[PDB]
Parts: sequence; C-alpha cells; structure tokens
Amino acid sequence: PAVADKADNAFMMICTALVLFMTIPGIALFYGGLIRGKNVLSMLTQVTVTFALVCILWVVYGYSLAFGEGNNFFGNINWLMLKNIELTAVMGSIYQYIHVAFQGSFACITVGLIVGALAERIRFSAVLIFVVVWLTLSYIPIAHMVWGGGLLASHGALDFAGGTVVHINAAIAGLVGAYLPHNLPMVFTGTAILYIGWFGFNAGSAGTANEIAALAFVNTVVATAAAILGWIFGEWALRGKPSLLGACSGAIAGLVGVTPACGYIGVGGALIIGVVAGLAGLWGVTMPCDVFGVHGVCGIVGCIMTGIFAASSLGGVGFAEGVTMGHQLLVQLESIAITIVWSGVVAFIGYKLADLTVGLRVP
Amino acid sequence: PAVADKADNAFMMICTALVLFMTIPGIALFYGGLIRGKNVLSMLTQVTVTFALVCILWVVYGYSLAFGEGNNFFGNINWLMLKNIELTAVMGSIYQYIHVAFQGSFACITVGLIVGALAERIRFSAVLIFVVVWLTLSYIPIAHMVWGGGLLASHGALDFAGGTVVHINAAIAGLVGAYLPHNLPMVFTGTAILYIGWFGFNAGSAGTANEIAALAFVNTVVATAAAILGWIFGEWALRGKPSLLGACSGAIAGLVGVTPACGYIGVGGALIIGVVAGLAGLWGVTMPCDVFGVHGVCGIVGCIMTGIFAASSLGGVGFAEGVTMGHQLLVQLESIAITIVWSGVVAFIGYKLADLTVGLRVP
Amino acid sequence: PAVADKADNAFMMICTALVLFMTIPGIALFYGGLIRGKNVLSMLTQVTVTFALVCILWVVYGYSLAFGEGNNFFGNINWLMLKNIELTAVMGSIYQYIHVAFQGSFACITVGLIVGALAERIRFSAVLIFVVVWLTLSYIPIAHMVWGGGLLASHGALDFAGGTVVHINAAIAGLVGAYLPHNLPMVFTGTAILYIGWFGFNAGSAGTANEIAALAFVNTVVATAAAILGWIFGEWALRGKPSLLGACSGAIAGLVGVTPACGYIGVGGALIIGVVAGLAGLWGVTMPCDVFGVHGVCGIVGCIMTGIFAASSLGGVGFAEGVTMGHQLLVQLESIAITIVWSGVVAFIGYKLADLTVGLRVP
Repeated sequence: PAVADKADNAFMMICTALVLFMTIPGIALFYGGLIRGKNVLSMLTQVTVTFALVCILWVVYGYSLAFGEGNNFFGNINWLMLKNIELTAVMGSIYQYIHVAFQGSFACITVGLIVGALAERIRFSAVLIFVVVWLTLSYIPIAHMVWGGGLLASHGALDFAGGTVVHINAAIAGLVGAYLPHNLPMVFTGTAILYIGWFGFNAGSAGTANEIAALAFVNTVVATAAAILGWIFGEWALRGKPSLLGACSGAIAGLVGVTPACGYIGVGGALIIGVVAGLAGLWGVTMPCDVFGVHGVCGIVGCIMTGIFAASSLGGVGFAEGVTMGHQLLVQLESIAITIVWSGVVAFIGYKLADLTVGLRVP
Repeated sequence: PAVADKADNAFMMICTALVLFMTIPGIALFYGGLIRGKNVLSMLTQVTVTFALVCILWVVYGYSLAFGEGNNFFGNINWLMLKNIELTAVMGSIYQYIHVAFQGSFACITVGLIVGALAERIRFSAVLIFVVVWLTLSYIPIAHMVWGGGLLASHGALDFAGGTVVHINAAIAGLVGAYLPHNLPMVFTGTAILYIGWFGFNAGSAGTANEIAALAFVNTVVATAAAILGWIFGEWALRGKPSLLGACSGAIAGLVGVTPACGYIGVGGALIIGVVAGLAGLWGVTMPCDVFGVHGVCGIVGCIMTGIFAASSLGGVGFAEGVTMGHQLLVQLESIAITIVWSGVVAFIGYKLADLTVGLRVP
Repeated sequence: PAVADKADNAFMMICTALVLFMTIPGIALFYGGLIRGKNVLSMLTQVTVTFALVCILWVVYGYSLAFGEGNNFFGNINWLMLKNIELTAVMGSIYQYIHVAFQGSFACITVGLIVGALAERIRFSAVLIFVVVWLTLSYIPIAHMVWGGGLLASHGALDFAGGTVVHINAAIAGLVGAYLPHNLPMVFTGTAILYIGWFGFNAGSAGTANEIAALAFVNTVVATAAAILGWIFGEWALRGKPSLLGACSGAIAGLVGVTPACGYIGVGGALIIGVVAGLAGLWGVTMPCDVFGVHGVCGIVGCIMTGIFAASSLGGVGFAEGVTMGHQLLVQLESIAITIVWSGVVAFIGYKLADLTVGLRVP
C-alpha cells in the first residue's frame, strides 16, 4: 500500500505556498498597478475576500467534486470537509492533504485572474455570487475532466499545469464578464511574484521532485525568457521601442504558453513556444481586461503547441502509445473548444444570476 | 544513533527562510503602510537593526538558554556561540544547526511585532535596551517553558507554533510599552508576505515534512480564509461595508488564532477557530498598536480553542493519554496566564531600565 | 551509477527559485529606489530584458561552456541547447537539469547587478551587446575556472557561492563601465528580497540538503546580522545616527562577504567576517554605482577571510590535506587578482565593442 515520500511532501507543500503567493499578493499587485488608482483598494479587497471564499468552498465540497471519483464531468460528495480522507492517506507519492492544498491553490489563482480584472466594473456582492456559481459549475467540472480522470483525460488530453483548466477557463469567464498604468513598478513587482510562484505552479504539477519537475522547471525559465524577447522584439518593430509593460506582458505570455506543455516538451520546444506565445500575445492585445489577449490567446497557442512539441522527434517526452501527432492535435483542439464553451455558458449563467439578484454594474 | 533525513533538512531550511521573510520585509511593510509617513524610515531602520541584534543574541547565548537542558524556566550556557554542537548533530530528524536557525527565526518575528508597532514612539537606544532585556528574560524562558521541555510543556500545554511564545508574549510587551493609513497597498503587501511566510511558521513547526506538517498547512489555509470572511461579514454588519484593512486584519486574526492549534485540530476545527478569531479580532480592535487587539485577543482565543478542538471527537489528533478536555482547558488557561504575567513583568523591567538609562520618549 | 536524491532535487529546485527571486524582482527594486525616478522604468525594462537574454544564452551554449569538460579556462560545446544531457542524467546527487537551472540563476543575478547599476547611463542596445560579450568571455570562463574544474579550482581556491564568480566579477565590470534615493521603502523591499533569496544562493551552493547547507544557512543569518550592526555602529560613529540605506547596505555587505566563506567557516568566523565586511563596506562607499564600494570591497574581504577562517583551529571545516593557511591565503589572492584582471579586460572589450557599434552614452 502506497507510502508518502517526505521529499515529495516537502516539495509539494513549498510548491503550494509558491502558488498561493501568485494570488496573494502576485495577481493583486499586477492588476493593482494597471487599474485606475481610485479603484485599487476595492480591487485588493475583492481579490482578498474572493480568495478566502474559494479556499472555503474548496475544503467544504470543491476538492471532493473535482477529485472524487464520479463520472466524466464531476466527482462526488464523499469528501465534504475532507471527511473520509485519513490524515495518513497518500495520493501518488504525497499525503492527500497536500494534494488538497496544492489543487486548491490552482482554483485560487484562476479566480484571482478573473476578479482582479473585473473588480473595477463589478459590484462586490455580484462578484461573490459569480465566483460561487463559476467555481462550482466551471472550475470544478473542467478540473475534474482534465486532472480528475474525467472526459478530457480519458481521451488523452495533454495539459500539464492548466492551459485549459486555469488559463482558457479564466480568460473566457473574464471576456463574457467584460461583454456584459498609474504604478508600473507595482505591475513589475506583481509580474515578478507571479513568475517566481509559477515555478511551484509548473514544477509542482509533476506531484514529485523528479526529472519531470526538473524539466518543467527549466522549460519555465526558457519559455518565459523566450517570450520576453519575442514580445520586446515585436514591440520594438511595431512601436519603435520596448516598454516595461511590454516586458512584463511578454513574461506572462511565455508563462501561460508553457503552462500546458512544460512537463512534456524539450528545451528547444520551450524556446519555440515562448517566442510564438510572446508574439501571439502581442498580436492578441493589439487586435485591464487583457484577460484573454494574453491568457486566452497564449493559453490556446500553448495547448495546441503541446500537441506538437510533446513528440519524441522534437525533443519531447513522447506521445502515449498508439497516438500520432495528428490525433493528439485533434484532442488538444477538442479540449480547447470544450473549455471555451463550458466556461462561457457557465460564466453567462453566473453573471446573469448575479445581475438578476443584486445587479452587476457597481452602484 | 539519530540520523538526519535530507527531506526534513530541505523542508526545515526552506521553512526557516519563509519565517525570516515574515520579518524581513513582511512585518516591516505591514507597519510601514499603517504608521505615519514621517515615521516610516525610522521604523524600517529599527526593525532591521533589532532583527540583526536578535540573530546575534540568539547564536551567542539565546539558543542555548532556550533549548539547552536546564530547569523548568531556562536552559543552560553550554551552547555559547553553538559550542559543543557538532556540525553533524541531529535534533529530531534534522541537523541541529537547522533547528537553531528555525527557532531563531521565531525570536525575530516576535521582536519584529513589538518593534514595528512601537518604533514611532520609542527612542532607538531605548528599543535596543528593551529588546536585549525582553528577549533574554521573556522570550527565552517562555520558549524554554513551552518548547524546551520546561514547566508548561511538562504539564502538557498544547501550542504548536506559538500562540503563547510568540503572540500573547509580544502582545503583552507591546501593550505595557503603549501604556508607558497612508499606504494601504503596502499594508496589503506586508499582510500577503506574512501569510506566505506563515506556512513555514506553522507547517515547519512539525519539524518534518510529514502528515502533521500537511495538516498544519491545510489548517492555515482554512483558518486564515474563515477569519477573513468572519471579520468582513462583521465589518459589513457593523460598518455597512468591508474595507481592505478589515480584510488584511481578518487574515492576521485567523493566522494568529490557528497558530497554537494548527498541528492538533481537524479542518472543521480550523474553520470554527478562523471564524471566531476573525470576529474576536474585530471585537478586539473595536473595544498602530493593535499589538493585542489582534495578536493578544486572537492568541488567547486560539490557545483556549486548541484545548477544545484537539479532541478526537471533534476531528483533532486527540489529547494525550489520561487527559480530558477539561484538564486540557485548565492547562491552556494556566499557560496563557503565566505568559501574560511573565511577559508583562519583564517588559515593565525592560522599559523602565531603558527609561532610567537613556529615556524612553523619542527626543 | 549515480542516482538522484529527491530531497536534494526538491531543495535545489526551491533554491533556484529563490536565486531567480534575487534578480526578479530583488535587484530591480533595490536599484529602483536608489536611481532617479525618471530612470526607473527604463532600468526595470533593461534588467528584465537582459535577464531573459542571459537565460537564453545560458541554455543555448552558456551552461556547456561553463560546466562542460574542457581546459582550465572554458568547457566545450557538446551541450548546445542541452543536447546529449539525458533527462535522467545526475550531477552530484540531483538531476543535471536542476544544476543547469541553479547555475543559470547565478549568471542572471551577476548580470542583474551590473545592468541595474548602469541602466541609467547606458544605451539599451549597448547594454545588450555588452551583456553578450561579458557573459560569454568573462562570466562563463570564471565560472568554469572556479566551479567547472578549471584553473582556480585545480589550485584549490575556496569560493563557496561566488565571491569571485559573482561579486568581484560584477563589481569590476560595473566599475570599468562607470569609468567609460526617491524611494527608500522600495530599496528596503529589494534588500529584503535579496536577503531571503540569498539563502537559496548560499545554502543551495552545497548542492544537497546536508550539514554543509545547514552551516551555510546559519552563517548567512549570522554574517548578515553582524554586518548590519557593524555598518550601523560605524555610521553612528561617523555620522551621528544610523540610516535605512546604511542598514540595508550593511546587510548586503555581510551577505557579499559571507558568500565565498559560508560553507567553510564556523559561526564565530561568520560573526567576524560580517562585522569586518560591514565596516569595510562603509569605508568603501566613503573613500548608484557602489557596484564595488560594497560588492568589490566586501567580495575581496570575504575571499581573503575565507583563507583564514576555513581553518579547523578557528572553527572552520579545515583546509584540504597538505594546505597551510599561508598557502591558502596565497591562492585566495591569486584568485582575486585573476578575476579582477579577467573581468576588467573583458568588460573593457565589451563596452568598447558596444561603443564602436551603437554608441555607449544614452542618446
């Protein structure tokens, strides 16, 4: 019977603290320097309070519905308040309680990405309602489908750290919301914290301190760097000079782009994904609320590119047995489509429910 | 003969860096955004210099007097400058040098909590004198009594990470001192850093990356979140709206409240402790220098509640053999009382000694 | 055949994230609060973009030329884009991919130290050219000589974490460059981040979570603290009062001074090195661009003092067999001299090449 490895326990608990650091204060500071000064305090309050709400919903029923055994779309309710999970229960090579915390940290950053961007224009009570609906009906089922043995995973979708679950999912929610910089040193500080916490996000997704964690770690350094250069070169070409916001945006583009691919590609693939993601991101914001321009566009680019660069011939870990690059590409596309529609429909429902109960537009 | 486990060494060294992060720059930034602008530089200087002083006193004789074998109140002087501690000496499952650093990091945050709050009104030289007296005669004996096999531990007091040693101890010292916000984004940043470093503080108190570290980790996420919501709801009820300072204060209330309990309670207990701590904290600051309103009140609440929620029937790890909830509650109360009086008497002595030598009131 | 230890993998990946944190955003924030307000954005852009460039040059050929087997001055080109390094290859007790990332993080901070200081006065394109020349012809050969089995290591030079490779190397480059505070809370924040990341820098240099990592960890806490006090006392004596910039400068002086010595000396030696480094640093800045006043002076002091305090009789780990303190001192001096000249000559070449291609002085 499975025994926890202390080295993996240690690594995963530290990785969880790093992911929590991405929201508190990472994302808050990032949006904080971008949005209008008069809306900063309110946004920081919303991100903090909704972060708390997510942590609680996660432990009450979130983890159970996302990672319990159920069907292709959701888990079960046998782990309410983590009941029936023995303190010494092991999941993979770490204590299950660590997996609960690590996974909860991902739900938090996903919600932070949406709330930080929409805080300016949405009523507080309407954001709490939306978070509850969307975490429950979109984040949870998609996490289950992708990482909880659901539909997408059962079809062999490759998404190491959340191009779909986190990025495209939050990007679409923010976009439906939108449809319905005074402090650049602060934006830089938030970007830097997002970057450092992201090593916990990407490398921790291996669930162990092995060679895959090491690969994902190096690929994160490489893709982020390649994207910064890619964005900056494009900015210099289109605008005549680079800018700090451009440099920070490029870093996020590469981080988002490498998210689904990091544990599956070679360093060469990471370099190519980073450059393409940096340029696509720039193209994106050209054609806050760039809660798609970057996260959506780069998330899609990253997910598609994972279906290419995971190939052995291109330095990746290799596709599963009996899977050609063509089949994998098709599965990546179907996963992106399902995520976009699922999140969009649920977000619409969430916003509409808030709008019908308390009103969306801030009074 | 005991052998160090590298996984535990790794976890404990990273946890120590996280605790050091709580002071430098966590607490400094927290008070920095709260106190008057004209006093910020001076306060940051005092926190930095006194942090250095504590690190040195700790290695010179602090660790030895707190953790050496002595009597019920203090250790010994056989570990001056860590003499007689072989580099390869193991304490528990890690190298003793790691335990020296981890424990020293706790002395630093405790002193940071007091200095950051009083810097505005106290003379520099008077704070150095006070720190020396209080670290030596209050922090050290209380650490010894609680974690160094002294009086309180010998009576079975439950205090996982320092409700008494750190929180009530610093709260009372700050209060005796008091008796004798221009930058809210900065307060938020300090709160966020305190939060992230606190995982090292609470989970590292297990001394190993096991299921107790995992439990303390999850309980920290849960209590902090429950307290944020608790404080915010109370604020909305009493004041009509939440505020950023309220959200940050709630987070600290839950973090302080869960400190003594984190490695002993179940997640349900963490949720209850967090809510009660958030509300008590709000009540507290209602009826800087809230270096009691929160740390004192929440520290007492947390310590008392540890005597309840540690029970097996309430999802805790269970009280020691032959100990009823009633007996445990009595021991918690006696530990709180002893800490309050011990710190108060020593703080009085420290402040008076400074006042008689250089004068307390800043010139 | 060598097997990776997961505890060491975990420790080294977290230590690498901590070193990356030193540059992004550590050094950027430090210089950010020091330089003129009108130059902050541009400097943050330069540090971010050059950080990206270093990460890419490192993976493309940097790691191979620095750590591949070659001659006394450089490695080889058999590891271009990390080709021929099996994902499961082990170096020491960790996966080689982790060593690539850890070592790359050191190249980044070294370049960050120079760029952050010179950004104000140097043209963007000229800094990119200089970085490429200097990383390639100075950082790489010196890293190889000291940590890649080259000339200095072959002569028994003691430099645990980079007094020569990082500190004196960057100090001289910045000085040749120079030859050719509006936000003190921000300087403090950057200092604090540099401090916390420095535990990854120093303790991670052991390459494993053992007693040497533990020793280096404690020595870092002690030297930093001793230097803060040393600088502050000197400042109080010369200037009548301490200052925040003085406190922060002292911390960096001790951190730099203990860099080459941390894994070789006893705590007493760390205390002595910290005090001497704090005072020397103060003397230094007395007789930004203090990219020598502190890093150069303290780096030299630290390197010389490592040749003294590594001795068993003074509490150190002991010199290698057949090596007297006299011989060691001579080797330390020769290593310092070689680094100063090598970096100076290459920096001159780098700046001149930029000056002849695009012009150095910002337009």
